[PDB]
Amino acid sequence: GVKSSETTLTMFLKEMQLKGLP
Repeated sequence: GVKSSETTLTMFLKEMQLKGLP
């Protein structure tokens, strides 16, 4: 995206992925 549609995306996925990796 263009940060305004990519940064927040990576931020939300970061949490979900961290809480759904094991």
